[PDB]
Amino acid sequence: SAVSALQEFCARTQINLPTYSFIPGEDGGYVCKVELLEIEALGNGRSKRDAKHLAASNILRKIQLTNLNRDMVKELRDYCVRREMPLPCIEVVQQSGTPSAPEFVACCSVASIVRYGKSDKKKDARQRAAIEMLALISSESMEELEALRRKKFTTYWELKEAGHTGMRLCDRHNYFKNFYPTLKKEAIEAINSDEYESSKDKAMDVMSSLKITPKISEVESSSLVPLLSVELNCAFDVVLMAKETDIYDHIIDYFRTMLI
Amino acid sequence: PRGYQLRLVDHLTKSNGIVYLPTGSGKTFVAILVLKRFSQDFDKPIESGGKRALFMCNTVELARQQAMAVRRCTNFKVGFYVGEQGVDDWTRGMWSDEIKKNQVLVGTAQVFLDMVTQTYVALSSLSVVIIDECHHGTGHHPFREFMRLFTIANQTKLPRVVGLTGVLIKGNEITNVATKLKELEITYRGNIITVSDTKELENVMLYATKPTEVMVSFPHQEQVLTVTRLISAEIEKFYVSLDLMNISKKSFVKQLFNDFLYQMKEYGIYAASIAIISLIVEFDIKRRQAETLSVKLMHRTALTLCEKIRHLLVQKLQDMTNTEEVIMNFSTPKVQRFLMSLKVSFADKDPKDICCLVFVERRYTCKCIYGLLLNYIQSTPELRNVLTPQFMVGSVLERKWQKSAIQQFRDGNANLMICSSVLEEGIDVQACNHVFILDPVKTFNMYVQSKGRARTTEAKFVLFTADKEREKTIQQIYQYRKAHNDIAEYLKDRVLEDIDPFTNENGAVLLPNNALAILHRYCQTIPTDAFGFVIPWFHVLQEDERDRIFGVSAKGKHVISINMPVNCMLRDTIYSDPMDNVKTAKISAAFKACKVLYSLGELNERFVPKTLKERVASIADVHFEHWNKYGDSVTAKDRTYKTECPLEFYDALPRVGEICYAYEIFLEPQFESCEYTEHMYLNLQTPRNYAILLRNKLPRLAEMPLFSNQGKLHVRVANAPLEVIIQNSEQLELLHQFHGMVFRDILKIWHPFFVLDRRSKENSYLVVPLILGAGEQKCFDWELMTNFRRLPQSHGSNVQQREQQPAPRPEDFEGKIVTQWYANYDKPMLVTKVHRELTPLSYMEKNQQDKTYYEFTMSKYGNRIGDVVHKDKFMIEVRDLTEQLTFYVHKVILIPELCFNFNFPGDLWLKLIFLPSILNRMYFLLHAEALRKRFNTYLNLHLLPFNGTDYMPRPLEIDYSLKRNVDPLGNVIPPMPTKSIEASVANLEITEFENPWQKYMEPVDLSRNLLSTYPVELDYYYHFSVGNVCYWAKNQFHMPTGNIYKVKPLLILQKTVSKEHITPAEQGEFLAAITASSAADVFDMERLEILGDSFLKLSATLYLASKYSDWNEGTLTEVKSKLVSNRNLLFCLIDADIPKTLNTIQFTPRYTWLPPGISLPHNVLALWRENPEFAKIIGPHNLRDLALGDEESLVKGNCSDINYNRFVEGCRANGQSFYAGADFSSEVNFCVGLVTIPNKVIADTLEALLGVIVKNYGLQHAFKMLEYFKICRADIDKPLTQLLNLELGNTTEIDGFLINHYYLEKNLGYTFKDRRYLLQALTHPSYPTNRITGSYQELEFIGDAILDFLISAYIFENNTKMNPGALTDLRSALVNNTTLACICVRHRLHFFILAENAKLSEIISKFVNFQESQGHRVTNYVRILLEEADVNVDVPKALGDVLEALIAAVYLDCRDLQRTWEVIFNLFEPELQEFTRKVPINHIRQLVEHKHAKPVFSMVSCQFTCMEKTIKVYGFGSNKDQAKLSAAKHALQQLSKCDA
RNA sequence: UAUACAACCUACUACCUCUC
RNA sequence: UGAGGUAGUAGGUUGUAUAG
RNA sequence: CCUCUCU
RNA sequence: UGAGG
Repeated sequence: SAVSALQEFCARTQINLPTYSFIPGEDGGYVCKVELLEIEALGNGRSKRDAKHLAASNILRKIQLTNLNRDMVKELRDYCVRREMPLPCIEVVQQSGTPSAPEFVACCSVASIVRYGKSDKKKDARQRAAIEMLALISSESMEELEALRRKKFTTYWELKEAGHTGMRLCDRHNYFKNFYPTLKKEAIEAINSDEYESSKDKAMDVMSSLKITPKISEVESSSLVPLLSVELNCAFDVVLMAKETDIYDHIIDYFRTMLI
Repeated sequence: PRGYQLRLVDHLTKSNGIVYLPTGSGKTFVAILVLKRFSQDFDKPIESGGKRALFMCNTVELARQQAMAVRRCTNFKVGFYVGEQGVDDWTRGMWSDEIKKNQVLVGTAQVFLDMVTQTYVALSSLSVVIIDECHHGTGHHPFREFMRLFTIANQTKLPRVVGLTGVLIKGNEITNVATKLKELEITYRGNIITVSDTKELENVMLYATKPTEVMVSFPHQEQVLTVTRLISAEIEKFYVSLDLMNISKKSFVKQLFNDFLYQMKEYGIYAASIAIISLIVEFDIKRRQAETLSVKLMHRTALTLCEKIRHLLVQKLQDMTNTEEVIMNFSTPKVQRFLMSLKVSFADKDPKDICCLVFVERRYTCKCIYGLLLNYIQSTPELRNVLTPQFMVGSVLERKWQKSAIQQFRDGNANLMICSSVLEEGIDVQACNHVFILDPVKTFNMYVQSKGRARTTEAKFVLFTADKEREKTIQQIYQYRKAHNDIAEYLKDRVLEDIDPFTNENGAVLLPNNALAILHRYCQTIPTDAFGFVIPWFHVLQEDERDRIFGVSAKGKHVISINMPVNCMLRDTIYSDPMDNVKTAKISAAFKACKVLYSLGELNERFVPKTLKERVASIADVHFEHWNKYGDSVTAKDRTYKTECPLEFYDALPRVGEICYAYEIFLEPQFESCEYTEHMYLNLQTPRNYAILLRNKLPRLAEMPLFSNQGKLHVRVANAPLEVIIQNSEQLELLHQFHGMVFRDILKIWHPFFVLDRRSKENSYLVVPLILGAGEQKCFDWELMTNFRRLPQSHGSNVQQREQQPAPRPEDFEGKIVTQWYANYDKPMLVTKVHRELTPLSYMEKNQQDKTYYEFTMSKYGNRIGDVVHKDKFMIEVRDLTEQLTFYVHKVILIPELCFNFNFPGDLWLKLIFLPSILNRMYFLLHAEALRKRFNTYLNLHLLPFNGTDYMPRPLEIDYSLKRNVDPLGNVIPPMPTKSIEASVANLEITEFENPWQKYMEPVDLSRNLLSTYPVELDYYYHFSVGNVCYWAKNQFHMPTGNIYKVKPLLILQKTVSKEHITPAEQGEFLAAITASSAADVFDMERLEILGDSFLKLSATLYLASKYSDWNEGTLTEVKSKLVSNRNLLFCLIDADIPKTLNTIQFTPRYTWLPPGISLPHNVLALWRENPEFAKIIGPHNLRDLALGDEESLVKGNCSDINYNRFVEGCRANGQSFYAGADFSSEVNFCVGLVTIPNKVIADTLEALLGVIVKNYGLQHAFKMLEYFKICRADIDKPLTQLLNLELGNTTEIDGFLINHYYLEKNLGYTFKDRRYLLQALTHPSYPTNRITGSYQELEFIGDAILDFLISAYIFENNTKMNPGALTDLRSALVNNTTLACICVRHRLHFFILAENAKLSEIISKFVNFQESQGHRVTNYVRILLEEADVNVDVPKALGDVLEALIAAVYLDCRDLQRTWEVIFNLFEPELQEFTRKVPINHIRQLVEHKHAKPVFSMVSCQFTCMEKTIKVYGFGSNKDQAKLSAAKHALQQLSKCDA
């Protein structure tokens, strides 16, 4: 291990043993300053062990002449809960090497997508797997709006308490149906009612009830009556296009059918 | 019999024809083989006997694919001419330049038609015309118009026409098949040639058996739902909104939506819900793949309509409630009847029994029906666990996943296949018990192809039809049947389909009929590859040909020529006797050819093909005669060898009044002076030394390196003897006594059975002290010798005796050796210095202050020693002398009174410690010069100035690469687990490795898993496809000119060509050649073994090729293996009398060394030699008990009568004892000069000795040595030395086979003066046309040897710093067939090979695609791939054999091993550089050194743990090692697949 | 799920002392 | 060679505190 | 007159 | 432009 090697090098050179200074550091990560005879070095990580094993690498490299400061497993689980993705399974699946300094390989499988993280400590390897998977999966007040619109956990410990499968591609159509019952019944009594003088007034009321702010824009077309694109601010990414007159009846119809 | 393919190719060669084979993948090969058969005149310019070939296609896509097929499978320049290049806009001049440059012209019918009409090219110039999809001829199609150009032409020089047609008649055109096929034959001027239905190829038209056709009619039941109407209205509103948007195109959007509407009309609401998901995926992919925002908007709105349609269909389904009831109730009557039919037909029947194919028309219907079927099956607890659905359509990933789906069906994992309509080509699936055509048939091809899959007579062919169309479909099916039967009748007659016996001189019979079988058996014996045996080719002589061979006789009779494989002895055509019947004419050709073979031999007395054993028995007396005298025969462990001392050491004991020679031994420390090494530096360089005194003179010896504990030193024996004459016997007695004193007392080598040996028989010489007594010469030290006959014993001292004697004097302890009576028992130590200042009372200098030393010595041992009597004397400073007696693997201030003083000089005590090691190196160095002098004399290089009497030996060199692990004190020595699950596996194809991703990184199929997929998986599928995770002007023979990953002359070849460069053989090299690895010394023989082994193989190859020129590679390889076998070299070296003088035991001077001048008692030793009866019984325990001493050990040489009787009784009693083992040979062998040497160390020595001659003298001189060792019996006519220049062994005729030989010669880096060698090198046994020369097999035997020696010479000289173990691994990797195959593909030499094997061509194409994917570099994936040697195969041996044959052909033409080296180096330089930086290792070594996989080896079966799966893979191989290697290779493939 | 501190146990590594 | 000590590494356990 | 193909 | 409808 890095520390072991620096430790052994001091013994062999018959010099002073290294002194390790750990401070609390920035964010959630401690910083480790290796003090060695006739040289000074620095290495910072999430945990004291992690910072020490980085400090060691940096000083060792200067003699011969990265660590995130958060719980990436937890962060990945929270991200999956937020995006409605099958929850990640991170499990150490292979231990190999000398019992003094072994090598652990751990798999992370979000649905069928697996990425492997390997390291010298069981926890570090799990964190490594989690980091690799998060980057691939990836490639904030919205979640407040989506919380009022529909019941959603938005974090793992909230979920762990209640005890998700994940929204399959086939079942994404139920997004509007899964809106809070109070919001739905109101948006329906608004649709069924014909008290409003104009269909534009009805469309705005049903969308306002569901807390959807419409994005009406100018679509370029070869037509006398303008063709407009009504974009919506929701996860489902509803986008409609119709002539000016029909634009407001189509909003009403889509909402009716989906809400049913 | 011959291939259906090769029988077609020959017919097309003789006559024009329309090749028809329904089953695919054969026409490409047939087209390629017909093209090469008409390629003889391709190279010549079009003005002078020039011809070019055409390949017309109906479509641009097919023309492109054929143009590339011809580029990949042939060595002829190809020109692709289609509309997209504006061919219409060309000139006569441009067209003439195009036909000059290119040789094959691939294009569409419209292009060439204009070309031949504008008279740009003429029909006479062309040689062959191949019409792909020739069924398109009918009408005014350009195919037909081109053939009409053939009606108005020369009519003498008309090109051959070949028509390849998958489908004979165009879609739904069955009015009059007979007339249409007759018109097609008239159009193409050739009869349709098809192949009869057989195991080799199935013809759908020529099969008789018909399945039980069932007409299942489904009711209209048109109850229209409103959900479909709402969806339709919504989709049409979208259509209106889309046409108006102004902008991954609008047409694509319309396409997908219309297809969904088809699925909803034809297959119902449930099927439609499964299919909208497919559209959702495709519109989502295209939205991401959209460059501009306008398009992204169009795809996003299409996707939102898809989500609305998904909802409306899903709510209709829920209104009723993936259950069976939901599916049946809400689906179309067609689908309902099909689902009901599926249940009745496959209800609880065994799964391995049902194989059925369901045919649909559209490609997306497959996906929507597969979903419906999988869900229905999961739902029905009867049809569950009975049927497994799977679909196919008749991008890298799409092709890979379809291939997997078809392989699932063939192996029976998937019972049902939903196939898209057949269209142009048939379906590659086994005969199905039930074929159910779900979608109404629309084509004749569809009906024939689908029906042809229900092969079994019991199979049910159900076709589902509408009630309204029932009457109409009956007629269409009935007309197709009538039509099919008519095609069958027409094609039935187009299907591709006395003698006196010889009596042997020894009574035997060769009936002619048996002769056809006898010739086939002979062909089996000839060296053959896996791809298959080559049978003889029969050809009925043409009537015109009959004229040249025979005159009047050839009238009214036929004649058959038999051409044997080009490997066989009979390379001459054997025309048969003119006979009336064609059948008898074959019985005559076979009989005649068999008789000619018998004359050449190749047949036993009973006319049975000659076996390898019989062939070797014949060569046994000529070569392996010396085997018989050792009770062994070439027809049908370890050995013990006596040890004989060098002749210089034999009978060397000095005598009285005879001149004696003393050779002074000088030790020079090659380390500097620092406190640790100060004593050694001064004491080694002291003028006083010691000398090897003997009667025989000693040769000049080399400086030898010994590694002391303080550093390294050089030991030199003086070249100039000191001549001294002994005056009397007392001086000789003193000499021998002092010699015995040194070994017994100073070195503790003495054993209780050792007696000084005064008989001068063996290893008899003495060691004598020297002083600079005389002014110049060093006189013998008689004083010292008289003083120390025996070393004094450490009596210690009495407390009072201590007080009395004046023991402490400063000068006495200046340099003597002292020991302490207390503590360390008999541990001798050297007084480096005596501190005058220090006194017992002095404060301990040691930083640990114990005040007076008097304190510590008393504290440690108060009882052991009295209080020091003298408190005021100098303190001795001592340095310990190490107790190690082998030296080649790389401060106590005590009190004087307390230490017993040996008065020995102490300058000599260290030097004498190194003496045992020096003597063992002098013993073997003396043997080395014996071998040096002996071999130079035979080579007659003794008189040369440097190799003569003036020769000065060179200091011995240390191999600094030998591991030489050391046990502590200088003796040389002779994790975490985890639990895993269990599984099994199937062999990985070469195709899998081509893909650059690991199995885990592969994205899931969104198509086959539509309902279980998550949006996360869809994102991964897209980014992986983007690659965010994992041509007509350039010839096929073009090298990429970049780093794949003036050649300096080889010195061996320079020494061979020129006498000046020869450097002397050195004593040092010969000591390495005799020193085995077991000797545990700084040098060994494992490197010279490499150069020597390579030379021996090169020389045995060249000798067997010259002596027996007309043999197959099989017999030559077998006889070469016997010549170079460990047994042959063992017997040759034993005959040479060298194995007695071999260094093969580790040097332990205390347990297993009998020192010079001393031996076992003459009485016991005589008993051992005189009586072999008692020899076995004598054991170490018995010998130790002798314990002779005093007179018997020194003055007398025989053990006393009492001792003798006791010994004899003890040993015979040992029979009745615990020690009845009698394996006492090893312990007592050193006592009687016997050494057991493994049979491998002997052959390694013979090769090493050849290596010393090859390195320093050259190939020519080395060849003479093989005659000395009796390996090669040189014939009187031909000298062994001239083996290199010995004969190892129509221009238009040869250049006909070699078309673009310019590019072969450019890529090889050599231009052939005579191309006969080039044609022989490229020819393959299967090739039937080359009758000028033989096959590669003959030249390959020579090339393998040449390449191995040249590569081995390079690695030997250049790569000095590699353990001899790696230099073997490097050599093995470089010469491997796989490494050669890769270089052959990289240099583009695969195209020029001449063979006619379909399998071979198939496997070569796969391997070239794999190598091109890899980057034309030797990776681990190629090494793990199965090869022909491992024993289907994916690495052909032909590719490497052709490269070896080309390397032999280069040498044969040039006759210069430096030019051959230059070519070999230019070819292998990338491999050489790469494998020097990273030497590859064995497959067993990789598997056992893998961190995570613990290999368990049993048809050896390896059980290994790979990422939580324990998989066992079985290795099948003829040999146990071959089966183990196969198992290791299969394992390594699985590890490479599922790695981390 | 991470983190910090203290204890126990197991496997191993470097060095030192004593002894042989 | 055996014994003992010092510093580290990796695994497991236990208890406390902290965040989530 | 339309589909596919071709130029 | 050729084939089919």
